[PDB]
Amino acid sequence: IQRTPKIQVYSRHPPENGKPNFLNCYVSGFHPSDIEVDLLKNGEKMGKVEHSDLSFSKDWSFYLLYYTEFTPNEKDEYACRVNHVTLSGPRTVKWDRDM
Amino acid sequence: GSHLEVQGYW
Amino acid sequence: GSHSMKYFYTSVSRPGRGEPRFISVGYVDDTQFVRFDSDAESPREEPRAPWVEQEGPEYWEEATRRAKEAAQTHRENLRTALRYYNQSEAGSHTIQKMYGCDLGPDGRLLRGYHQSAYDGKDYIALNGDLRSWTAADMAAQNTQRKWEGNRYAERFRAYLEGECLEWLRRYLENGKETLQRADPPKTHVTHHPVSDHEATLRCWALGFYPAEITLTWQRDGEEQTQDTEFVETRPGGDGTFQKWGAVVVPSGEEQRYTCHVQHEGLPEPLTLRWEP
Repeated sequence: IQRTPKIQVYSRHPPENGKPNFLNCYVSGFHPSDIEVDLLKNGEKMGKVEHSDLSFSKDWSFYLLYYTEFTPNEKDEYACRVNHVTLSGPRTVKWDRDM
Repeated sequence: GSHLEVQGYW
Repeated sequence: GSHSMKYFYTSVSRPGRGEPRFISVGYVDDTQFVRFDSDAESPREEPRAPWVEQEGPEYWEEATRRAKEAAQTHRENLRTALRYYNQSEAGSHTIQKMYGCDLGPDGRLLRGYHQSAYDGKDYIALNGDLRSWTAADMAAQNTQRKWEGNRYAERFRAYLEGECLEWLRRYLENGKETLQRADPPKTHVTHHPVSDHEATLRCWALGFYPAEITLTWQRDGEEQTQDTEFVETRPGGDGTFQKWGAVVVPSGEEQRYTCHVQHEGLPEPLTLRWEP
């Protein structure tokens, strides 16, 4: 079948520059379950990224949360990078404090 | 336990 | 209030790399409480909620046994499916199974679940009557016949009305402070210009539990769907959930738009506006 992942990159709490927070990348609606997800800061993989146990929704589509600690600031860029069989190359979604 | 004891084979 | 206990099993074969990977996660309502992963360094049922960590050795030994048996059943089912669909052992395949019970306010079984998909498509499911199965295809009909032959529906029902409800009750009692408490969302509206003629109003709901929530936009009190975007409800990472809904509006008309939020944790539904 093959379903393309949806991706949301976002903070646990409303971001304030300099204030410790939590960076989340929620990937969902994909199939098969094989997937690669990374959290990046300024284009480089962050130091300690972990993830939830594979689970799925009503329609059988899988979802995973990848996460790490982060302290937002004006100069640094944070992003989530996903590779899946349904994606040509890796898809990268930048963290946007407005979403 | 909560885990289903009965096994449903296809 | 109504509550639920559900298990989600996923098995994925991986030819050339040994046995299929089995993952089980258990939930009470929207709270995960256990996990088992056959690829863990020492595969065993593990606590994922404080109100279950306290269970004695019996619980973990038996849950580990059952998780392993479930994995075995899934391996057998994967082989069987290769037969049913005439597929090669060299290809990877997936089985997903969810099952569980809903405890009603009266304390009796409200609803039962037992359903499975093969390679991401419906395979077989227990019907609303809790007595018959819907088979999605001819392959699943073999399974349907087998299960009619061995009274699988009845025995599962015994589980639903037996240990499923009993353990659901037990967990609800052991973790009432966290399971039976509804945390309302912290909400707000933000404004983001799209151009010199349009702007986005975004209504945020954060830190709420359980996951169920309604978030809508109105103009002059009328429901609005045109030019709206509602993201999938998403986990906070701390056991809470989040959601936002946005609408693009003509600059100057912002004060006619209201965001409406409904959640179990709220005494009254919310009516929010952009507060510059």
